[PDB]
Amino acid sequence: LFLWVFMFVCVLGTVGLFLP
Amino acid sequence: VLIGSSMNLKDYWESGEWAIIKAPGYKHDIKYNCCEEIYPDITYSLYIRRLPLFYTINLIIPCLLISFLTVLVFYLPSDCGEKVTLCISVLLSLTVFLLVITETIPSTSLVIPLIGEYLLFTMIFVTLSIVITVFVLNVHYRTPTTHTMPSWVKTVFLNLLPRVMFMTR
Amino acid sequence: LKFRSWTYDHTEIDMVLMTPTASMDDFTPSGEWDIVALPGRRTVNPQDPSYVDVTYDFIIKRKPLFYTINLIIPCVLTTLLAILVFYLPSDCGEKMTLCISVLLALTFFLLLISKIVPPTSLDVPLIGKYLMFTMVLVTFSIVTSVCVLNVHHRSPSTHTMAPWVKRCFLHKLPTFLFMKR
Amino acid sequence: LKFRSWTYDHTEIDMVLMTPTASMDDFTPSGEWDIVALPGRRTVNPQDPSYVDVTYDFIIKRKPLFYTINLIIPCVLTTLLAILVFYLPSDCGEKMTL
Amino acid sequence: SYVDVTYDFIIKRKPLFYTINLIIPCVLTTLLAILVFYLPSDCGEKMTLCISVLLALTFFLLLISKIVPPTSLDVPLIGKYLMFTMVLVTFSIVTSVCVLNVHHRSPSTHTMAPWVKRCFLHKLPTFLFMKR
Ligand code: NA
Repeated sequence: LFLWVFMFVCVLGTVGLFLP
Repeated sequence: VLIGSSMNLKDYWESGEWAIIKAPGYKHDIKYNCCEEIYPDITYSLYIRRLPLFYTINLIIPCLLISFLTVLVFYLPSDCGEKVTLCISVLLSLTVFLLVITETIPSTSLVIPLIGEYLLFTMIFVTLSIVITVFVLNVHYRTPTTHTMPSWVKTVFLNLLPRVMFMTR
Repeated sequence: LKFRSWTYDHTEIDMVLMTPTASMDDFTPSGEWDIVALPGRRTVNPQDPSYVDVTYDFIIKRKPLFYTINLIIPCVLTTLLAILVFYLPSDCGEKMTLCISVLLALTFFLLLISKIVPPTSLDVPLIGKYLMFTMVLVTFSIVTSVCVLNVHHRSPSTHTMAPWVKRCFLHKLPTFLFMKR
Repeated sequence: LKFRSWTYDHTEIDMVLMTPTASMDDFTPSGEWDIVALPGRRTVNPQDPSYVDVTYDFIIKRKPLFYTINLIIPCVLTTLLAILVFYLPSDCGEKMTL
Repeated sequence: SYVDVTYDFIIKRKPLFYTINLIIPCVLTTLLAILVFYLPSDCGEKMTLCISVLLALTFFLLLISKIVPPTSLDVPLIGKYLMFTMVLVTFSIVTSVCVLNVHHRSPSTHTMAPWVKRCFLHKLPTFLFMKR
């Protein structure tokens, strides 16, 4: 469960940081 | 006008780190784009070589000697609990040697050194080695009360490959 | 670059910029940086006489392959090793080693990147913000790994399995997460 | 900053401060510090002649983000794991590591 | 048209500082290098000591490569000694892993060959004073 949760949060974090 | 054809190395105090091969001198007559007239100049060209013993005993032999430990993980049995410690240690030691080599060299982005390329290569493959060894530790500690064993793994990972790898149970 | 005189002023000397761009004639290429344009301008303030100025702007691009090939690849490497301590089973004894080691490598690259950067507080670079995000994430990974390792070593003689973990973590979620015993 | 003249003294030159603050008409902001006040004052000792002095005070404030992102977040981060070694079981031998 | 006058300061060094601060931890970690073989393989601590000794030797090698001048004319005896001991510790690591693998062999995975039956149980235990 925490594997899926932290994977989703980490993917959204990389997208939201490297958007520009 | 040049007097000789090279720089004088008659009173040359030895260095002990760099050895001079040749140092010629050449006269040119060049024209700049500021100004409409010709200016002369004399260019000397030292051609030196590093004597490579301080770095091959302190930066190449330990680097190669710890990069020959990234393949030694896979002969260690998973029943012991040291599959990770070895991988983590060689990864962090290659990271420290990468810090040392980016301390020593300049930041010229024209070409990359062979030693820094070798460090990046070995770091990539040791990271792929730890992402393999966590998978084989998950495969090992696995019981029939939590997982069902598939049908294609009975033929491939148990009958097709040990006849090739010379294991034979 | 701001060229002007300290003795005289605009009421006593002019200062005429000849060409719009600084010339690039005896230029040796730097190897690290790239000059892309070199404009130059002449600054005078209306309603403020006795002011002369000639400024030249150097806008400089970086050749970025060195810091890319030495810092961006280990950054994404040690970030990729951070969502990986959860696939490791708790029956082995090598979870906390991996978690502490990933946090150590991330703090090491943060202290390395805070050295080549200037110490200003205009804005942090995206590498420092990315490593701060991933470092807080690895710390939450450590505390949830200790929490998920406590529930592995619970014996029937010392603990009683409550009915809510029976109805939640045994029936609904193994069907929600495609586990199926 | 204490300005004074080595050659002369108060019996020979006075030293009058013109404006109470220092001028910021050419100041470029450093991006690392913040000036908040620059007062100046004249110092003279009664019962001790031949002493002029002009002292400028620079009162500066540090822009607190660069050391917060580097020496406060790991400081408040590795502190949270100190009382976390007690919730870990004593059966899996990984307490000494943490 | 060539004269000069040369003075030759020949100086001996007082060695008591670097003897206490560098030679004693050097021979200390070298004494710990040959020590991982008396540890039993049943406890899971055969790798930690080996890797720790190798990292401490690389630390002292990078420490001694700083107070020395970077001349390739000759290398000191300490640098050659630490290079020798580091090669010895790496060979200790590979033989420690290779002797840790033959500890966890079971009849459900491997099968004992007759040559390792007859060699490592009769000749060498009577040669190395083991006596079962
Ligand atoms: Na350890």
